[PDB]
Amino acid sequence: MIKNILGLALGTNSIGWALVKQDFENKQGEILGMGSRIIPMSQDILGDFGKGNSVSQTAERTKYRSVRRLRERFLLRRERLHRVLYILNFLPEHYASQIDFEKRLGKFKVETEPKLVWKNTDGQFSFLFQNSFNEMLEDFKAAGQELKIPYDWTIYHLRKKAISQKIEKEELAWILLNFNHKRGYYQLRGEDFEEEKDKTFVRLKVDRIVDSGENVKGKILYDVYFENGWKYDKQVVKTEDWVDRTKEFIVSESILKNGETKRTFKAVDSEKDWIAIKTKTEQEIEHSHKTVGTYIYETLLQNPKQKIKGKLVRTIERKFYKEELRQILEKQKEFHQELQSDDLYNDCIRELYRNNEVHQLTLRKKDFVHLFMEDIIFYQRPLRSQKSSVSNCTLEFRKYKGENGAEHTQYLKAIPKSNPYYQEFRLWQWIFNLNLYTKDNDENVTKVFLNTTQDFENLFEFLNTRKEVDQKALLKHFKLNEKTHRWNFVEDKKYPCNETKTMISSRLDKVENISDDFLTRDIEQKIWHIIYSVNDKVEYEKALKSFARKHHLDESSFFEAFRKFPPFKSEYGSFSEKAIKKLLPLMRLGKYWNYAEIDKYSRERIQKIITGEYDENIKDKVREKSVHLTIENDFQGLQLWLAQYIVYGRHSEASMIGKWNSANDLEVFLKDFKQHSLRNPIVEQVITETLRVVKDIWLKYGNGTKDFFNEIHIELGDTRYISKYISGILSNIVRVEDGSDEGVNSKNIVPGNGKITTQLKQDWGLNDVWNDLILPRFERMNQLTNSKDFTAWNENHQKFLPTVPIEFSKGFSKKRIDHRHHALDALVIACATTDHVNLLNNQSAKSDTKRYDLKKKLMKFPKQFLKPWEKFTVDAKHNLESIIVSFKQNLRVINKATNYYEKYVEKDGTKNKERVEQAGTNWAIRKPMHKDTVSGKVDLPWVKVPKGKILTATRKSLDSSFDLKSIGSITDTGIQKILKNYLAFKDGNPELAFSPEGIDDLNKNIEKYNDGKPHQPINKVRVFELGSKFQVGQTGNKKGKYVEAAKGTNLFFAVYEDEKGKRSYETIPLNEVIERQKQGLTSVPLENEKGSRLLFDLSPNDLVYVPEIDENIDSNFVFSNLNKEKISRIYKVEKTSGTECYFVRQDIAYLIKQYDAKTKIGELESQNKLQVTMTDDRIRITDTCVKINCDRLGNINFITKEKIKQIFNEFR
Amino acid sequence: LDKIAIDTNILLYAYDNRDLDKQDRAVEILLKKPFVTQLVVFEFIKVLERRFKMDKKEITKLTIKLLKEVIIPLSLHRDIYNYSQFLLQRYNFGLSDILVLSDSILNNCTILLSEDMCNGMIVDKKLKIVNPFL
Ligand SMILES: [Mg+2]
Repeated sequence: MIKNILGLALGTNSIGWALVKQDFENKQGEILGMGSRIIPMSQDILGDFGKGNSVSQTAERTKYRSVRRLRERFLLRRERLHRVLYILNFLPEHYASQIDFEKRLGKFKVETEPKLVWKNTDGQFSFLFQNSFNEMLEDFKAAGQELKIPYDWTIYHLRKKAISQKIEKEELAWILLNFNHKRGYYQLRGEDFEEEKDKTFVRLKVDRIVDSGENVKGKILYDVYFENGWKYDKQVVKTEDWVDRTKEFIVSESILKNGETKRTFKAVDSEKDWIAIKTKTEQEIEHSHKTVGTYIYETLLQNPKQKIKGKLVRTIERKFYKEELRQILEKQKEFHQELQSDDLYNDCIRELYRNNEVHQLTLRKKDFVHLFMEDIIFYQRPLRSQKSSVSNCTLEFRKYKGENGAEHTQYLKAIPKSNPYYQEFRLWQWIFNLNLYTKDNDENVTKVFLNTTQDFENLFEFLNTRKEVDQKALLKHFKLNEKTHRWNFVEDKKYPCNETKTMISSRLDKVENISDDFLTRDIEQKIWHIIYSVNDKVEYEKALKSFARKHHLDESSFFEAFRKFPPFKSEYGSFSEKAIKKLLPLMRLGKYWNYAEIDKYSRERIQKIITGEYDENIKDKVREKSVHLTIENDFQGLQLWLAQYIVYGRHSEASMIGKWNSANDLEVFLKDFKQHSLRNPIVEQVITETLRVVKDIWLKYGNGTKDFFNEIHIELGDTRYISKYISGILSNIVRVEDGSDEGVNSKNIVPGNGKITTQLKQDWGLNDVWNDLILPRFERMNQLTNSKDFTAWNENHQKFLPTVPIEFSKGFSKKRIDHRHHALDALVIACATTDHVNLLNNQSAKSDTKRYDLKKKLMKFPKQFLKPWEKFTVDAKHNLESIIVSFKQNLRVINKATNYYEKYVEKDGTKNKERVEQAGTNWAIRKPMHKDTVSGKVDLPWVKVPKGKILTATRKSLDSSFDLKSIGSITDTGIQKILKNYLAFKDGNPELAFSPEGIDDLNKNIEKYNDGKPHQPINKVRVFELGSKFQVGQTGNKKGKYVEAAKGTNLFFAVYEDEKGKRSYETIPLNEVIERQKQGLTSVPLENEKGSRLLFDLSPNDLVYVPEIDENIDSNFVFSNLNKEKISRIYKVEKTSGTECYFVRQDIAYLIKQYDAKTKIGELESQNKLQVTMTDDRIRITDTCVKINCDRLGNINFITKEKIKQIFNEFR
Repeated sequence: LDKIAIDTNILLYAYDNRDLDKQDRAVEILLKKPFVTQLVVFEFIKVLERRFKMDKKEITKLTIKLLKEVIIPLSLHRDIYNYSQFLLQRYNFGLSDILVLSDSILNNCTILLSEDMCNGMIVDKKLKIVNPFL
């Protein structure tokens, strides 16, 4: 009779709502309201989520956290090294003097930057290792290149020297710290592959390409021949890049069973591929048969100018560093008695593990070599347990009373899919589900060859001995043939067949020297537990050895067979082991079918169902399905559903329907919603904001009255999966409980489609309404363009319609340049009755009489569809011109954070490791504080610096992008002159001048451009800039780092006005906001130093109103009479810099034409937004604007008498 | 090297002469040109009018002379109320005392020469309360 309709259009980041109260029978209706909620994503995310490349904030947060964690681990390693070296007394006196060892153990003292190889006295820095430096001078002299070297090259020479000679304790400290500082690549899992692992990187030149006669697609392919006698396995087509060329590949040789190597080939590129560089350095170290440090040395010996880090040896295996460091420690351990002492080794162990008795006792049995290698420097933590995220069993529950005086339920974790119980359960399911078919008459030959229990028992026993059943094996088991029969499933697919038991049997037969009775169910379960539980290589070896020792078996080949056991695949079942253990006795048949192993509950239920009595848990469905279970023996060869109902008492998953009696249920569900519970964050945030807006609309227009909504319609417009979820969520409101509306989704939810939307928009005049509404931007565009092409006249409607020139029609779309199309689509979906969508989806009728009634009732004769009521167009246009858009804001600067760290707490006279919350208050900054690139402060006499600005410079690589002015923007004047000379010699052509070959030519002939004076080669130059960059920090060298404000952190823009009326504007940096909010103050200062009271602050996506020039708004208030002009004079803050604030008309979503540098024409000039009003008046908005705040539903909120009453009625 | 502020009791002991030694201490403190917050001035005026029953004109003359010569008044800060709310979370003093502390701290004062304020502990790691009569 009277219907309430809620149409929702959910975009990628926008939500359009429309609530309407209508009467269809009388063609009478009025619109209750509509609105648009915009979640602000930039165009980058919109263009990226179609494909997806780290499209999440949590992803970058995790990246930063991981980087910080690695840094902290390195610092902890250094701290432990300092403590150990101090307690052993190996460090130099001055170095040990500047490190705390009482409160902040192992950390440098405040405002200290000590160095191991440099001593400070009366402002002079002196080297510490003079004799070693002289020794390296003598080497070079033997090499005979130069006598000039930095004092800090000695580290590599001494690293080589410790291999066969004694050096000082400070030498050992320096080498150990250097090794800590550079660990190397490593893989924790291990699981050693094929015995070869060749992967050898070689560079081979093709000799000839004999034609192989492979004519494919009109082209004959050749082969590849190398000097060594190798051939590329893949074919070659183009001969231009393969004849007599040196081609390099990483090649792996695998010994096949036939007895010959199966060499693999893969293209690699020098100094461009990480694996290629790694392997090249690996081989270069390997064929030298020397330590990596020694290799670096020798390279330094050959060429002193060779850079080491990042270029010569970047990535190699950690085992090389391990080998070198062991060698040096075992060499030095002889000379230094301290490395063989025991009092110092107990003292250092106690220092490291004072509160750990166990680790102290364990490590008291090792030597210093183990501490330096395997406990401090090269220790790598194992992976954190991932079992916490495993899903819960849906059948087994536990009830317990907690400390909170209640009784709640803990779930059971899912059984691993590798569990032999689960494997057996799945195999039983497949064996019971098998039904056979023939090929001649295609009859169901099953139940003939599989009728008695003996056949099923034989099939099970046959399938135990295999790992994977298929067509051939299944057919041969019955002596059948491929040409005559099938098994109702894919003829070329294989299914799991409990491979764990077969693999265990194969290994236990390979070990031999035992009887064929060691393997049983208990042994299989214990083997599964041993392999799956111990996920660590050495501990797996120990567990296997212990298992072989306890049982009376020879540990000779069993260990070899079981050491290469493949780690089990990461997968878990739906249920747990408890459910499978309960259910399995029921399914089995024959000797495996037993009534004793069944528990009390299932046995009693079976007795009740065979007795035929009445239980409160038995329905007529049960007696319908289980009428064939007359005797207790008939429970043979059961299936999952019947056995599940027998065990637990519920038939499958019927859900709980669900009904929400008011917004209390919806807000409870929103509060209890779990984050990261969807595929991607965008969808979950869209759904959450949809729930928020529907909650707000129900609260407002229902006034706490249940069942206010009657129908809800959903339109979507990659995003397809959200439809079913949102329908399931929203079903819980207008579901009908009488039984006429049952199922997964309510019949009330009527999804829409683009077809009905566009049809109704064109037929009902809404397209014309949209076009006339969006015209004003178009004639403004015509005026600024000085052309009439943007509006084209038409005589069929006799008016001007929007149009675009073809060059600007690439991604042009009329409907997408205003935030109100969402509300318009919500309105059209709302009034779209289910008859409309049913008719447009079922146009094929097969009879005119069936649908002619709908043709008459919905369509005005097949020409145009009827309007819902007389005043549809007028009301729609008025409401669209009288709506304001509400934007979600993100202003999180700081937030409270909780830190839980492990510590040995003293309780009940004993020490126990446990979690402790960090004391005090620790805020967490919720925005990036600055940009990544760091600039240093420099001064230049030849540049005039205005006050309030500083000169800052940073390094940049040299490339062709350097022009004359760029050279003029370099800190080093001599470099400027040399570059000018070279560019002059290059005729002022930056492209050809600054090519890498040209850069090398400059470097080698640098005398020709520095007037014959020597100068070092040029690769990077420090370019300067006069600006205002703040400091990163205030302690240590953090004062020497200057950075720029990060993107999207100019959140607050303050507008003050002095006593006489003048308005002043400032921008508050994020640092000031952080400090003010930490102190408990407000974000923006209440009073600028100028002596002006603060009118208001502005944030991105804020709303302001600009009064007309003639009118004066001082205490107007009255923000309910919002007509066309007042709403059209509402602007939104977009960005801010200094005293400049940029606004955009609130209804503008996408500019008609963006700004370009060539033609220099744009809808909103170069900044794509104006500091002033867009209209002809061109008045600076900030001088007269007034801030406006709105709720989610786009309703303006202003003070009232009741609000003033309540604001301190609440404190009473 | 560090700013100094005073509490109303310092002025009261400077004026009242019932205990001469504390009066001498207060006078000595006032000799160093200490800063003062307007709330202290208003409390002093209220006490003089109420406790000591001096008439309005002489009280105003005394206040004007003191502000012109002896002590430096501190401009009232706009963030006094928010900071006073923040200070109440950790410290349990009187509300007027909290306001005095907030206005002193917001003006970069590092010492608050007071007596009835449990001298000794730092306040927000920015200001400390010192009893000069001990
Ligand atoms: Mg007081």
